[PDB]
Amino acid sequence: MSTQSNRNALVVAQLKGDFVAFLFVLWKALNLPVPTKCQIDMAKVLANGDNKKFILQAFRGIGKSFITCAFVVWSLWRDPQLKILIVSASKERADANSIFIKNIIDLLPFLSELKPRPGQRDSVISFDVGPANPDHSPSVKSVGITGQLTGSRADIIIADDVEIPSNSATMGAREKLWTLVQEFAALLKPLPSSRVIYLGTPQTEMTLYKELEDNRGYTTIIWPALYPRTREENLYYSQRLAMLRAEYDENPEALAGTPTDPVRFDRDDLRERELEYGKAGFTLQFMLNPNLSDAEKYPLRLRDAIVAALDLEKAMHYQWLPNRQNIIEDLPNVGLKGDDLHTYHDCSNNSGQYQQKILVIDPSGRGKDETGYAVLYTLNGYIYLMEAGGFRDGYSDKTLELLAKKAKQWGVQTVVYESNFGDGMFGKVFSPILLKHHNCAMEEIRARGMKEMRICDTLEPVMQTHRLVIRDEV
Amino acid sequence: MSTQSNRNALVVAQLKGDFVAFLFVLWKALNLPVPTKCQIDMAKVLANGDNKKFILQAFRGIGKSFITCAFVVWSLWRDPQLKILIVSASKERADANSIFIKNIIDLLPFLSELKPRPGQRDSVISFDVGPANPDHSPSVKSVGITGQLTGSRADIIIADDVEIPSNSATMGAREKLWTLVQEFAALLKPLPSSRVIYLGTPQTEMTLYKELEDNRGYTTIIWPALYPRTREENLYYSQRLAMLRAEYDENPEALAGTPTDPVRFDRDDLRERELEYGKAGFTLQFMLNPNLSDAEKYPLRLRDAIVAALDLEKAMHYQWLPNRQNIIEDLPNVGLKGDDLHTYHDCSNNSGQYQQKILVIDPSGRGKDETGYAVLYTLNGYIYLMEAGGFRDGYSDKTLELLAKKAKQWGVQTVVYESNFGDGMFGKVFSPILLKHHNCAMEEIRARGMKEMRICDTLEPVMQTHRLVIRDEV
Repeated sequence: MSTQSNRNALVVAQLKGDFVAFLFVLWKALNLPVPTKCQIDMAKVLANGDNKKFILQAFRGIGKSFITCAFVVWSLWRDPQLKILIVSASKERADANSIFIKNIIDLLPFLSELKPRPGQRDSVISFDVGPANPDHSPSVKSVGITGQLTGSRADIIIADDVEIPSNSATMGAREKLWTLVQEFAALLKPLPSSRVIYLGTPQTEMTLYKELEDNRGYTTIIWPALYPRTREENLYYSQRLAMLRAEYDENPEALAGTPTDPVRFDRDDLRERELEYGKAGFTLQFMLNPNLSDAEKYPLRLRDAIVAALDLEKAMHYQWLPNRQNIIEDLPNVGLKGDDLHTYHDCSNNSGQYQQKILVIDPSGRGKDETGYAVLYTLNGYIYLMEAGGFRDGYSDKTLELLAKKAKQWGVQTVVYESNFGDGMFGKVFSPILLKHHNCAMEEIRARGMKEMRICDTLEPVMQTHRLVIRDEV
Repeated sequence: MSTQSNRNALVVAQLKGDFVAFLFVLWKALNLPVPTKCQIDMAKVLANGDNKKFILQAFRGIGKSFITCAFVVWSLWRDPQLKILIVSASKERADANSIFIKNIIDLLPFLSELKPRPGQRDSVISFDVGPANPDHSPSVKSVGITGQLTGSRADIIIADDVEIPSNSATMGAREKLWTLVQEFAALLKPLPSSRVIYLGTPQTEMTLYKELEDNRGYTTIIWPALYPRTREENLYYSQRLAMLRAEYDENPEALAGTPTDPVRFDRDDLRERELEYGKAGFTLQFMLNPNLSDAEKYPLRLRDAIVAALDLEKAMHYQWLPNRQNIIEDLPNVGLKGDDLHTYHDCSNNSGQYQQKILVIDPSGRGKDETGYAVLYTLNGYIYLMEAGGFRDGYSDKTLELLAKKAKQWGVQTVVYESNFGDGMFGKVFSPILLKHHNCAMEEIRARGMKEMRICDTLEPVMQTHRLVIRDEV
């Protein structure tokens, strides 16, 4: 039984965390820690099974340390007779983190508890020093670069409040070899958990903004905000209000302090994917649309190559079809179809086709959503309209498969580049207005309350398509 | 037992040499010869398992004969009922060599000792004459060309003090057929050990300089110097000083005599790979580098092909990125990145990429060292930055595999040619200054004490790449 249970905890962190990690209460004695949805999400994200490198952009006044401690415990307690854990922090701050990890360890049952060799010996700063084997060492990040290089067979690095470590660039550079091509690859094959976990609240457009952006440009992990603490979701009268805790917290303080403390927003910038510095320069071309939702910016020309992207409307929002002049070095948007009048799942393929045909048999890349897959078939070369210029990443998927997060991520990342470096020129008014509100929805981007992102999202498909080798001359 | 031990000695020369080769001392009787690290290295290098043709550039006052004798013994004693051994030498000198080989043979136990048919009979100059079968014949090299041609079923040729044999060109030409395409190939298949071993101290830029250079241009074998005699490493007070033996030896004589006797340096030349005759003509273009370590000599031009080589810094030294204009018949160096500020294993790939992209999507050949393999991945077409112009010799190795000595050897050899024949033009000041000190580190080249070779070593990658067929139009 013991072997099965130990192994169970070993590869199911959530179960281990919910069952064995305790706090010792004064009224109820040793009780189970009541994990929160954000903490549970964070535990899953930090595991050998999933990735290796994780970065959290969290707000302040979230009991993050409670989870970080449970993870670090779980790591050392279930390591394959191996592994050194070190943290980078300017304080005593890293000592506080390991204290909590020790608070977790000390409450474990015998069978899950490895024997303790060292434990804050000499009033440090360290547990399980020397072979035993796993260890956790609290370190100042200000010293290390020294801490990173000096470590012998490092397995995990946790970096507390990474955004508030001054002169981090050298310490960060020291980290690169430890993770990036890389003893990390070699240790991961051995099943060496560890790994790099960074968690902290933002601090302007410093080094961390670069870390978060590079991560978010590729993935959408991870960020929780004041709302993650569900106790705040109930007012003084003990009724759910999703509203007053925020009002009360805004008062007895400041709005500038509330974004600083409970929002994890970066200072010197809005959320928007496209910088306002660029959204201000963007001019449009006003045009009167057809009976359908077509806006013609520049008419089709013979011997010009066009590309079309289509983000169909599942139900809420609109169908968005951009047509982009691909001929020259600078891609211009020459025509857009924007409509929510399509009550029929059914008459769009023909309507879209005449614009695709109008633009020199324009190849089209359709977002494969419920309606998408759909419209795919009707305008397929084989399905109904026999249109031979429908782009597909596979034969099962007659367009852009939206499975796996990455396509949208890099599609947004390439979007940003294309629009900002002025490789792609947008003419549609409603286009740029959607960009105005297509901002951070950590860990991705979306349209804020009461706005649509249909136009922007179908340009995201173009952005993703932009990366593709086949696109390098459709 | 005897069969196993005999066979053991047969294919483990070091073991045979350490266990059975003796000297007979006056105070301790028959004792084992105490092999030295240089002698051990030399024994390994002369074996059927390894090569066939070996050349040693040794200093004088090294007991080389002690090893040469042990090898020649081992050859004849463990030949497959075969093999004639002859040496080329102007003396009685070759007679002295075989005397020592006889001194080794005579001390062997019965089971390792083959029966002696002839043994200095008629006051020669020969042992084991006629079928028996193996034999060793002391010969003057001055006569042979006669000695080489006249031999019947020669198996090994050892050439004593090859650098001091006058009118060797004819004797050398006689040797060519015996080794080079070649009865040697045919005898090696039979398991015929032998083979050609040349050992001697240098004597200016004669025929031997050509032999050593041709060998060193391809391989890095073999050379030991006064320091190989570890007794010299301890002073009068019997304390290790790695310093005074050399001082004492420089005194009671001359510095010109010490390079002549204990250094194995060639007279009419410095160590440098590039001749000073060429290093004097080399002009540079002074430029102010970027925030990074980029020096731009000539800006990128449309429709010009560029090549980039990158030797990453493991820890000590610098990261070196040359960019070479490959368009014309004469390759010019148009830009160099030289930095040791990269504390991050981690931000280099992006920085390098912008220069590669700046130079018309410049393909790059990265040295696969710990950091290399690394930077490889991040700028890989698949790994992180998705750069599609990263040269690789394999799919596992995303650049220049530094395994096996040969790449560096021929890379240096091609370097030398490119720079001297003026096919490659170097503009960087620090480039040519590194060449100034990139000299003989037998059997290769490196940077002498307190100098860097990062810039030169990354040009070596270009030189090796220069040979590659794929390079003949990247």
